[PDB]
Amino acid sequence: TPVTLAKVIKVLGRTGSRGGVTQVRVEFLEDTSRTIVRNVKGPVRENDILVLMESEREARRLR
Amino acid sequence: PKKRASNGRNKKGRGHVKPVRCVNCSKSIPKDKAIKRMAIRNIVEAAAVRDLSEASVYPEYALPKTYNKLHYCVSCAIHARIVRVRSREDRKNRAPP
Amino acid sequence: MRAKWRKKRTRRLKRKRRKVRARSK
Amino acid sequence: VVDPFTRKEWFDIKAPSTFENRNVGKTLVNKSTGLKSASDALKGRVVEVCLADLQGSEDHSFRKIKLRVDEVQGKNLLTNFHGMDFTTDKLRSMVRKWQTLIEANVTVKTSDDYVLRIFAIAFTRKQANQVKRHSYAQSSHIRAIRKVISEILTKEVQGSTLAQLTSKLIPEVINKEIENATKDIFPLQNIHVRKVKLLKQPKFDVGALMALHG
Amino acid sequence: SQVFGVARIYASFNDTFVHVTDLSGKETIARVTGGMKVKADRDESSPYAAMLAAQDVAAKCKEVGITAVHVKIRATGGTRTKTPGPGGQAALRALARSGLRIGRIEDVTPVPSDSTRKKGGRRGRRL
RNA sequence: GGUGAAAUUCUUGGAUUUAUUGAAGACUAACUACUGCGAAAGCAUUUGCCAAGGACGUUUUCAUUAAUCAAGAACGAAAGUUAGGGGAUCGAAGAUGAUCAGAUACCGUCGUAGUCUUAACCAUAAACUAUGCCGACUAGGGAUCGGGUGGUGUUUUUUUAAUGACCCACUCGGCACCUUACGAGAAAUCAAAGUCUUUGGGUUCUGGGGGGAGUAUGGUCGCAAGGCUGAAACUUAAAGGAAUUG
RNA sequence: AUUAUUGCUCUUCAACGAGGAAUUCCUAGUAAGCGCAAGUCAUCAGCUUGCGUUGAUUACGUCCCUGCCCUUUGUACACACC
Ligand SMILES: [Mg+2]
Ligand SMILES: [Mg+2]
Ligand SMILES: [Mg+2]
Ligand SMILES: [Mg+2]
Ligand SMILES: [Mg+2]
Ligand SMILES: [Mg+2]
Ligand SMILES: [Mg+2]
Ligand SMILES: [Mg+2]
Ligand SMILES: [Mg+2]
Ligand SMILES: [Mg+2]
Ligand SMILES: [Mg+2]
Ligand SMILES: [Mg+2]
Ligand SMILES: [Mg+2]
Ligand SMILES: [Mg+2]
Ligand SMILES: [Mg+2]
Ligand SMILES: [Mg+2]
Ligand SMILES: [Mg+2]
Ligand SMILES: [Mg+2]
Ligand SMILES: [Mg+2]
Ligand SMILES: [Zn+2]
Repeated sequence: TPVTLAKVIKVLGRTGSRGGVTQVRVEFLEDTSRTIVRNVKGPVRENDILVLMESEREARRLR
Repeated sequence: PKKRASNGRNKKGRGHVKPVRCVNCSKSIPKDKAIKRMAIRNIVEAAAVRDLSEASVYPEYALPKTYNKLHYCVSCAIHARIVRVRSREDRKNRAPP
Repeated sequence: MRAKWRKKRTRRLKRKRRKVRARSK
Repeated sequence: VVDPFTRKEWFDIKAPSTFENRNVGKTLVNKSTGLKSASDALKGRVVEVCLADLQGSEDHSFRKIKLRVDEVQGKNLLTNFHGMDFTTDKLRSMVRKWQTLIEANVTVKTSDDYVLRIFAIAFTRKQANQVKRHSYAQSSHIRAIRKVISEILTKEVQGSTLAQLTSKLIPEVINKEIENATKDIFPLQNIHVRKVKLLKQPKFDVGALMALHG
Repeated sequence: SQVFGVARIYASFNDTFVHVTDLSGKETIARVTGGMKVKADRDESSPYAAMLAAQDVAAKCKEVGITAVHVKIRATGGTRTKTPGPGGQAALRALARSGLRIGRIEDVTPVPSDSTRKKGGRRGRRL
């Protein structure tokens, strides 16, 4: 399993119809300088660390 | 009383234009009154762009999007496509956005 | 009632009156 | 419990003489049997391949070509010219608002006698420095251009069958000749040959058909 | 490189069609439309359904031996809606994601010089 | 297949799909616009023929020949009627599947007349700018169509031109929009709906509270459907317009 | 005091093995668990009004559902969509 670690760069805002989902841009600690925006589940502030179970994918808007 | 100087729409110095059928309800309607929209969108989509070039031959190919004109009946143009509704002087704005 | 149905109303009516009067021509 | 795949014969398509590559693709028929074999049955059907797949260069990305099969020998079937079309995306693109569209055509014969109708399409262009937003032609303009294109097109055909005609259309010889006579009238961007179709072909003539093969 | 054939997806509303044929077209293979892989009768055109249909379609494609295909995408056309149905987008994706090959696709939707009065009459379909 | 969802419906008759090719009739997509033309209805593929027209140009010609018009007359969307042709499509009628308490409907299927054309009728549409025509005067603005005039304007190179397209300024006549309002109006709004109690340029037409009623009657036109002309008795305090707040 | 006001003792030892479709309340000394005083009261709280004790989980958001407000818009309603 290719585990991938990424630190939260920024809090973009709440997605999802219900709204319990947050858009966040992250930077991987291993091999930095690239940023991907990921959809979270729980509560999130800046400088958290998200474990991305699959390295390259992303999403934007939810219903 | 008269709520539009353009009456319905866009006809002066003619008196008869020819009707088009609405792309939704198939209602007849004059071409000058038509409320028309060009639909330009890729054959592929948001998600399918990556998986396309991946399993496809050629160096990134072309990506030739589809083009067609759309005509609405003002009942359908209000029910879905560009309508909203506007205040007394917001009506007078012909700016596209 | 709608104007144009009221028109068709008296149109019928006039034909029947036209009809009936012919009996006595 | 049949599965015609375990039955069907296979084949491979060979292209005509001058484009780039004569190798095209594959087809499925049936075993050749007495009383309705695989030969006289289908064969001469047609194949539509983009000539940019045929030529290989992508400046040719539009312009589809129809290849009709004629004769067959030994798991090799050679084809010829059934016509030429345009890609819908290109045409639907070239057509833009705020400008004048101009089309014309002619029915015309050739040496080895192939009757055909070629089309033409051209749009007016703005001139650099032009302030007004549309740039429409004068309808007297339009009639003349149609006449000249008609004048030009009638000459190019009837030279040497479709053979040299094929050779003529490919590197856009006509497109510029139009543009040359045209410029004395109106600016006119685009200007391609668009569609060309065939209607009446001559007799088979097994000999002349093989002139493109080797 | 590969062996070429034609895809020709007809995606309408209320159903979706995907069937590959020889490049000549006279000889076809493996149709399996979207109304085959579910019956709600309202679900026949769904993107989910067209995927499942694109699965069985890509199957026999390789099980025969077409390794590559060109697609011609199509709507109802004629005097009809002219807009591509929902299940044509999923279908293209699901037949590309099958590991098959793609190149040079266009739109074959029939578009008239228009004529032949559209159905539903002058006052339109009204409900 | 079709829909919100279904069903009538089509499928060993290989439906739906594909391919090559053919037939019939209709329409003229995109280009198409606050753009063109015609008395209005109306007019959008190509080319040939036939006659017609406005604007402009004009140190040409005639010289009041004109403006507007009861009677009268030419044209007149769609539908409809007569007699041939045509009859792809969509489809008043009718028959069905559904929905509904009902559902003679809306939605779906089939589909007669019709839709097209020839020869004849019919003369009506919110036939609308709901706004007569000719003349004069009164105010600012940028686009655009046609004609014309001005140029040591730009671009097309061939050797400079000549042309052609394009730019700038002017000027006639167009279809329209913008901003104002001196002025007008019950207001909505209006370069006319302005130059009206400081009330008169010429001329045509219509209305005089609401219903009754475009009814009755006569005349007249029509094959028919119906068109044109068109009252009264009686009844009634409102009907109506624009705008404001709810 | 029988149709048994309440209390006490012995005996009798039911359903109920976490509850279908649905639906209520709630963000910190709060929720939930727990008893107490007061109202009523001659007698009778499985009710309510307040009280203190023990003391969490999870949000710290959105407009998807539901409810209601706000503009815009239409009106022939003004006894105002009953
Ligand atoms: Mg109103
Ligand atoms: Mg109009
Ligand atoms: Mg009219
Ligand atoms: Mg008698
Ligand atoms: Mg409705
Ligand atoms: Mg055309
Ligand atoms: Mg018929
Ligand atoms: Mg019926
Ligand atoms: Mg019934
Ligand atoms: Mg009935
Ligand atoms: Mg009238
Ligand atoms: Mg009007
Ligand atoms: Mg002015
Ligand atoms: Mg000049
Ligand atoms: Mg004012
Ligand atoms: Mg529980
Ligand atoms: Mg007590
Ligand atoms: Mg109580
Ligand atoms: Mg109001
Ligand atoms: Zn509509």
